[PDB]
Amino acid sequence: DYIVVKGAREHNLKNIDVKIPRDKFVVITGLSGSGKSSLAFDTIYAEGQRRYVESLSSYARQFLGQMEKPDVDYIDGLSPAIAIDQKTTSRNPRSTVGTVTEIYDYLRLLFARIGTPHITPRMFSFNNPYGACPECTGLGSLMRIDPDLVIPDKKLSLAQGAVRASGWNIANDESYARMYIDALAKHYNFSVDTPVEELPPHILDIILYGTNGEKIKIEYERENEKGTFMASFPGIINSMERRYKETTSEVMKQYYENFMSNIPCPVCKGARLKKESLAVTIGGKNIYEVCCLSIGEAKEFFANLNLTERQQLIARQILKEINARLGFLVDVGLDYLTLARAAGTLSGGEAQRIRLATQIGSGLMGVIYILDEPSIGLHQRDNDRLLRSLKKLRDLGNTLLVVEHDEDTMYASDYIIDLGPGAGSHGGQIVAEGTVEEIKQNPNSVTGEYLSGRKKIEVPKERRKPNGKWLEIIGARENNLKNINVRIPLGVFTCITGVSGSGASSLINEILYKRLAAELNRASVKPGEHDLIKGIEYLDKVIDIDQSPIGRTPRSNPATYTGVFDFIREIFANTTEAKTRGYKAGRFSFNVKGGRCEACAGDGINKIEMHFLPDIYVPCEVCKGKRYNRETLEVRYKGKNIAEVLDMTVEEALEFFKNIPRIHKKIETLYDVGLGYIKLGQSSTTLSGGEAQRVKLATELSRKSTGKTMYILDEPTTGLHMADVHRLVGILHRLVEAGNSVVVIEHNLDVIKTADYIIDLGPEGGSGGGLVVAEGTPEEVAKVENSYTGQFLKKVL
Amino acid sequence: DYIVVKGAREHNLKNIDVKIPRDKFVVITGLSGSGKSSLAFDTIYAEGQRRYVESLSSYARQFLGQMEKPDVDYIDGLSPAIAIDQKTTSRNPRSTVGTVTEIYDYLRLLFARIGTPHITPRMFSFNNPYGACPECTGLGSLMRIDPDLVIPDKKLSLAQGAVRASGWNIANDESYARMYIDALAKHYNFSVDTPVEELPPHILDIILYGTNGEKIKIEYERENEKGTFMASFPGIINSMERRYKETTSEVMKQYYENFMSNIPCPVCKGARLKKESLAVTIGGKNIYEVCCLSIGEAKEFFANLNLTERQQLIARQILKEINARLGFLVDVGLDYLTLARAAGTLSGGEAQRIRLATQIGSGLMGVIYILDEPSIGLHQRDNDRLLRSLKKLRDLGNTLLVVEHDEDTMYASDYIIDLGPGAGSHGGQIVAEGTVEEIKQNPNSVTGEYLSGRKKIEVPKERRKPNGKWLEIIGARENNLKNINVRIPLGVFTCITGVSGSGASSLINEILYKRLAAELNRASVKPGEHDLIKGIEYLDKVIDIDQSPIGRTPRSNPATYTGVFDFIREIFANTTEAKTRGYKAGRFSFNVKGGRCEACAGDGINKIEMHFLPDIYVPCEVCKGKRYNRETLEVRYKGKNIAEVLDMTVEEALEFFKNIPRIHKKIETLYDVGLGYIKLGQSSTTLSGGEAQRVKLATELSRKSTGKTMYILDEPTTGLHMADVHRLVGILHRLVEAGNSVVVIEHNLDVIKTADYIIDLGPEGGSGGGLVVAEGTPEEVAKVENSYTGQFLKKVL
DNA sequence: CTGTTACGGCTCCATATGGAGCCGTAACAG
DNA sequence: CTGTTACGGCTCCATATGGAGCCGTAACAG
Ligand SMILES: [Zn+2]
Ligand SMILES: [Zn+2]
Ligand SMILES: [Zn+2]
Ligand SMILES: [Zn+2]
Repeated sequence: DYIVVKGAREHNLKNIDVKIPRDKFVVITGLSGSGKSSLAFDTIYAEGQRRYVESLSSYARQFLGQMEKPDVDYIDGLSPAIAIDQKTTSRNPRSTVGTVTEIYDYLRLLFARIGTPHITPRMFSFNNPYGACPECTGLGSLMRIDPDLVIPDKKLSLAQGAVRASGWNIANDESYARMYIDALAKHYNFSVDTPVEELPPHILDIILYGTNGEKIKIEYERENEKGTFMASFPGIINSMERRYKETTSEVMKQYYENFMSNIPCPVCKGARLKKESLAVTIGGKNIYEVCCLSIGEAKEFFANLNLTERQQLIARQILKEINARLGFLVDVGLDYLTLARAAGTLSGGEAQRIRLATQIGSGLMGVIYILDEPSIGLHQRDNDRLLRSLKKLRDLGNTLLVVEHDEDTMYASDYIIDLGPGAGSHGGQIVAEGTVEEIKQNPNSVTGEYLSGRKKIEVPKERRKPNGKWLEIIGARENNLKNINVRIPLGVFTCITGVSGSGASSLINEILYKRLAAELNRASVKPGEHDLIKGIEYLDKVIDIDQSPIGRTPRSNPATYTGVFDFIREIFANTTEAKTRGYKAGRFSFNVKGGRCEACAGDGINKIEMHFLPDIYVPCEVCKGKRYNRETLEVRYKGKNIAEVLDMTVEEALEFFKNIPRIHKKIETLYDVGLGYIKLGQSSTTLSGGEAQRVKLATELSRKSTGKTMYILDEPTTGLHMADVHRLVGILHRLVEAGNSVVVIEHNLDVIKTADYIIDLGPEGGSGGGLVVAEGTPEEVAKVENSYTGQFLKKVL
Repeated sequence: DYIVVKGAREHNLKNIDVKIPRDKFVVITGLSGSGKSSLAFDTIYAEGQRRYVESLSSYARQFLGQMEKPDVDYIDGLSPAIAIDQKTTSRNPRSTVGTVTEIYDYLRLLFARIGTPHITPRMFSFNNPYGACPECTGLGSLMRIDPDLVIPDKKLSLAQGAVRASGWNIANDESYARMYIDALAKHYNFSVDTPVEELPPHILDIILYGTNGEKIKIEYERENEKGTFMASFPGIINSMERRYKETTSEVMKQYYENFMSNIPCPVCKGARLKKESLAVTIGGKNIYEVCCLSIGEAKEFFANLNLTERQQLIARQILKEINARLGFLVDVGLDYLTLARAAGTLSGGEAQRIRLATQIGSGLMGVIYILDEPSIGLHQRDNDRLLRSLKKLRDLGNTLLVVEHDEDTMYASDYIIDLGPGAGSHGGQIVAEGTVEEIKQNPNSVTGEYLSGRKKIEVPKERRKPNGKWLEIIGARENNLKNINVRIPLGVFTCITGVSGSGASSLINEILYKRLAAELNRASVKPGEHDLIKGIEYLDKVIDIDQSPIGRTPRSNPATYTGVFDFIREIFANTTEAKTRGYKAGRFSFNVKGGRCEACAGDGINKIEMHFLPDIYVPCEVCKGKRYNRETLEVRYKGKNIAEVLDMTVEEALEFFKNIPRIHKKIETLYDVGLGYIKLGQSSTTLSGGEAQRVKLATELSRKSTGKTMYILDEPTTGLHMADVHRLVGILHRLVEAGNSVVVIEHNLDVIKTADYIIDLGPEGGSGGGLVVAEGTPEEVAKVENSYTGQFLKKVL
C-alpha cells in the first residue's frame, strides 16, 4: 500500500529514499531543475514502464521499444502508470478533436439510433470507406503543391534551375535529376535555355505531371559506368507527392507542406462523408453542425433535447454518457474549442487538458498518474477548476503525483515532498516531508520559506512611463480577433494577459513577431491578418526567447555558446610556456583537428556493434574523455589546464578568474543568470529547457547596449520556483533598465504584479473575444469591474 | 469494484452481460470453442489494451500497433491487464533463461558485492561491451554456414548449379546470380563446366568468401537495357551472412539456420565474458558454474552460504530477493531447468510457467491476469503447486481470470462462469453463475452435469493385448535420456506418460517420429540419438496430429479439405438442368475461373486504400459475397443452389443428403467428429486449434482401412471439455478398432484410465530421469509403489 | 467406384547523396 | 578592444523476383 524506493542513484540522486502513500494527492516541488523533477519523471515511471512493457507481448515489446533500466537499487509497491507530458505530436489529418475526445463515436451512435433520414451506425463514421467522400478520400481538404511556390522564377531558364526543390536541380550534372532532365529534353527536342514562362504548355505539363508513364530511354554516363535503361518520368508534382506519401518525419513533413496548401474539398466541405449521410437530421441539425458548435453551446443544445418515449428510454445510457463527457470537457475549461476543430491546431497546455479530460472520461482507476505543469496555460478560475477535477480523479481511486508551483495546489495537497536545498551538488537531498502545516513549521525548506512569507515579491513603489514611442497595430482580424486595434508602447516592461484561450498570445506570436522579423531580420514567412503597423522606425532589431534547445550536436558547449572559451583560449595563448612551445591559439580548442584526440575525433565516445544488440556508446580509452592530446594537455597555466577548465565548475570559475576582467564580465553575467550550479562544459543535449532559457537570457544580457531592441518571452514562469520567478523578474527589470524593450505574455500573479503596463484582451476566449478588454496602469486596471484579470490584480494588490 | 460489461456482440455474443467481482479467483469454462473462451480473450483484454495503449505516448502507440475496437457497447470498471498466452517467440540468442527470469542481474550484483578476484558490477554482465568475449561477441557460439550443406554436390559442375541456396542459381540466365557468375568467370578465366571438386582452392575461396571487395566489372545485357558497372562480389558465404543479419522473419531464420550450425565458441565456451571475469570466485564457484546448476541444487547451494559479517549484513536484501526468486521458481515446478540453459529450447507450458514465476517475482499487484490452460503440461502434484501459486498471487491483491478444465481448479475457485449450452448457434448464452455448490445444484449446466457424476467415464471392462508385433528402440541417449531401452508394442491404444519435464515426450517427438518419417515418408531431417530400431516392416505409413492450422490461405474451405465439395459438384453435374445447360463439373467450384466472380476473383472482399489509413477490406458488391456468377448461381437442385450448399450448416446438411451415400459417409464422419456446429464453408483462417484438430481426425477416420498405420497425438486433451474428452476417447477407441495404431503422450486422468498399456519414464525430470520407470497393464502398473503416475492411476481406479 | 501419383496452376511471404544549423577564422569598421 | 559580416568546414538527419503449400485435373491400378 506504499510506493517504496531505495538506493536510487539517478543523476543527482544521493541514494535518497522515501515512502509514498498510495491513493492520495501528493505534490513534489523544488528548485528549477533541482533533480526532484527528473527523479519523479525517470525513476518511478521508468520502473513501471519496464515492468509493464516487458511482461507484455514480446513482439509488441520490441515494437514499442525496450526501455532502458534505471540505476535504482529496487522499487517496491509499484503499479502501471501513464504519463501526460508536454511534447505534443503532429499526428495525421485523419485524427480529429472528437476522435481523441472519445465523443465522435458516441455522437455517431446517437445519431444512428435517434436521427431520421430526410441507417447503419458505420455510415455515420468518416474513418471507414463504407461511408466516405471520394473527392478528398475522407481528408476534408486536398494537399496539393503550389505551382507558384515550386518554380516561381518564370524568367529563369530550365537549365538555370528555377525549381528549388531538393532532388530536382537542373544546373548540376552530378544531380540525380540531371539524367531525367536529359531524357525529357531528348523526348521533347527542346532547348534547356528556354525560359520557364516561354515553355510550351504541353512541355510544362509533361515536366510537372509526367509523360503518362510511357516508355522512355534515359542515358547514363558515369565516371566508370555507362549504359541506358527504359523507364518513365512521373514528373515533379508526382515525385513530390510520392515523397510526401513516403515521408515519416515531422521536419520533412513541415518542409514539404511549406511548398503545398490543402485546399478545402469543395464537394463535401467539412463533411468527408457521403451526401446521404448529411440527410440524417437530429434535432434539426447535422453531424457537422453538432461538431462545429462550441462546447458550451453544444451542452446547451443537448440539454434541450426532446424526442419520442422510445428515444428517451434508449438514451438512458448513450445520452447519459454524452452528458458526462460534456461535463468533463467543461470541467477541463477548454470551452473555446470545437468538436470539428483540427486536432493539430492546439496548444500544449490545451492538449494536456484534453488528454486529462479523456482520461477522466475513460474511468480507468487504480493507476498512477504523473502530470506536468497543470497551472501553465490557465487562469485563476481555471486553476480552481483544475484542482476540482484533480480532486475528483483522486476520488475515482487512483494515486496522483503532480509537479507544479501553484500555491493553491500545495494548499489542497495532502503530502508535499521537497528536495533541495540547492541544485546539482548543492541539492539532491530530501529537505523534509509531511503536510503543509509542518512544512511551514520546517525552517530548512526553501518552499516553506516562501510559503511563510519571509521572502516576498514586493510591489514596485514606482512605475515607469512611456516616452512617446509607440507601435500601432489596428484592424488585425487573425484567428478569432474581431478587427482589434491595440496601442502597444515600447520602452517599458509592459505585458499582455487575459483568460485562457483568448487568442491574444496567438495574435502576438502570429502577426506582430512575423511582421517585425520580416521587416528587420528579413524572415520570409507569411504572417496572418495585418492591416498596418506603425512605429517601425523606433526599433532596429528584434529577438525571440523560446524553450528550444541551444544545440542538437555534441560539438557545442555552453562555454562556447557564451564565448568564454575564446577568452580562455586567448589567455592560454598569452602564456609564456605556450609561446615557447609555439602552440597556436586555435590548438586550445576541441572543435578542430590539431590538438584533438584522433581516436574519437574529440567526441569522447566509441561505437561498438553487436550482432543481436543495438549500437553501444562507451568512453574513449585513448583520451579517457579528456578530449585533448597528451602533449597539448601537458601545458599548465596558473595551476590549471585547458581540460581542467573545461571540466571546471562555474561557481569555482567565478572565484578562479579574479584577474581577468574580459572573461569576468561574462562570468558574472552567467552567475547572475542564476545557473552557477551548471557545469561549464556540460553536453548541449543534456541541457534542460530551464537551462537553455537561462543560457539565452545570459547571452542577451551580455550583449552590448543598443537601446533599440525588443524581447519576447513565451511563458517564462514555466518550470520555475518562487525564488526563480523573483530572479527572472529582477533580470527582466535590469534588462528594461538597460534600454531595451520587454514584451511578456504569461499568467503568473507575481509577474503581473511586477508589470508596469497591463494589456487586457477579452472578454471571453475563442469566439467570445476579439476586442481589447481594457488598458492602462495596473492600479487603474484594477479599478475596472468587468475584467477577471483586473479583479485578480486587485485581490493581489 | 466490479467488471461490468453490457451489449457485447463479439462473434456469438448474443448481447450477453455479467458482473465480475473484483479481487477474487473466478474461472470460466465451457464447451470446446463454445465462444466463452473467445469472449474472455477478446472483449476485456481488448478493451483494456485499447484504453491503455492509446492513453500512452502516441508514437509508441503506433509503434506497438493500434488495437482494433471491439463490438461491445460499453465496458465499465476495467483495469490494465496482461496476457500470458501460449504462442512463444523464437527471440534472439542474446536472450537468456536468467535474463527473462529476472535473476541474472541479481546474481551479477551479488557476485560483484561479495565475490573476490582470484570489480564493477557492469563487468559481471554479458550484455554490455564493457565485459565481453570478442571471439563470439557475447553470443557464446558461432553461427557459420556449413560448406557440406550449401553445395555438397562436388561432382556437379559450376554451371549445373551445385549451390541450391535461393538467389545463387548458376544454371538460370535470368537469375540475379548469373551476372555475378559471369563477372567471376571473366575475372578468373575458368570454364563453368569444371566440377566443384576439381575447382582450384583459390577459385573456391574467391567464390565463397569473395574477392576481397576489389574492383570488378559486371556486364549486364537485358532485353531492353545494356551496360556495365564497377562493383565487388562479397561471395556466397558473405552474402548469406548479410542476408541472415538483415533477416527479420522466423521462417526465414529457420530456413537459413537449416544450412548453418552454431559451433560453440572455443575461447570462452559458455562464458561470453572476458577471462578476468571468471577469476571472481564466490563460494568456490564461477558465475557460469552457478548458472549451469539445477534450480533445486542452486537453492541448496545458496542455502549453505557462509561469508563475513559485512557480507551477511549487505545480503539482507540481495540474498533475500535471491531466495524469494528461487522459492518462486520452485513453486513454478520447473526444477528441471538451468539458469544458463538456452531460452528458446523450452516448451510452451514451460514458457507460460516461467512467465508466471517472473510476474510473481515482480510483485506488480492491482491488475487483471488472464492465463490459458495452466493444467496443460503438468502432473497432479504440479497442479497442486500451480493452484497454491495462483492462490498466493490472488492474495497479492489482483483479480485473476483463468480458463481451464481441471476439476481441482474449479473446486478451489470462488465464482464459476459457464456459457453454453452448445456451441455456435446452439450456445453463446450464460447458463448459470455462482459458486460450485449451486452450480452443481443447477440442472442446466453441462459442467455441473459432469461435476455431479451423472455422466462419467466408465473404465473399460476388457483391455486389448499385443499381437506379437513390437517396435524396439534400445540405447537412445538423446537429450536427458541415459541410454534407455523401450519396448513399444503396436496394435493397441498404448500411451506414454510421466512427470512434467521428464523428456519422454521430447524423445518421442525427436527420435521415433523422425526415424519413422525418414524410413517411410522420406523426410530428410536429421534425428537425435538412435542406436537401432526394430519392427520396421510391421508398419507401412505414419502420420502426425498437431495443432497447426489446416490452411493459411482463404482459397481453402473445410468442405474442400474433407472432399465433400467434389461429391457435391459431381451431384450438381449429374442434374438434368446442368446437362441441358452444358455446364462442366468444374464450373461448380470457386477455386478456378469459369464461374467465379471476376470482380473479386472469388475472394469476396475488396481492398480500399486511403492516404492516412491502412488497407481496408469490404465485401464485394458485384457478387455480394456469394462468390459465384449469376448465370452459374441460377441453377437449382432439390430446392438448393451451390452457393446455398456452401453457406449451409453441417447439422442441416446431414439431414439434407439422406439419399447420397457417397457424400453421406463423409457427412456422418464429420458429424461423429463432434463439430457439426461448424459452418460447412467457414474461412480456413477463422478455424481454431480445436476445429483444426477435429478436421484432421475426421479426415483420418474417413481414410480407407489399411491396418498398417500409426497416429501420434500431441496433448489432445488441451482445449476440451469433459464431454469433449469423452468424445475424443471414443474416437480413439474406434480408430484403434479400425486396425491402426495409436500413440498418445498426454497427462489427462481420463485418458490414462482409458488406456490399455501405460509406459512410464522417470523417476525425475531433467537429469533425474533417462531410465524407464516401469511398464505393463494399468492394473499391474498401479501395483508399483515407486511411481507417481502409478499412484495417481491407483487413486483414480 | 476408389485409392494413389504426377503435373499444372494459383496465392502469400520473404529479402547512397543532398540539405540545415553551428563553430571557428579572417576581414572591416567604430 | 569590440562588434558585425562573410566564408569555409564540419556534423546529423532525411528519402522487384524467387520459393513453399494447397487445389484442381488427368492418368493408372485394384
Ligand atoms: Zn470530399
Ligand atoms: Zn579519444
Ligand atoms: Zn567467445
Ligand atoms: Zn465479386
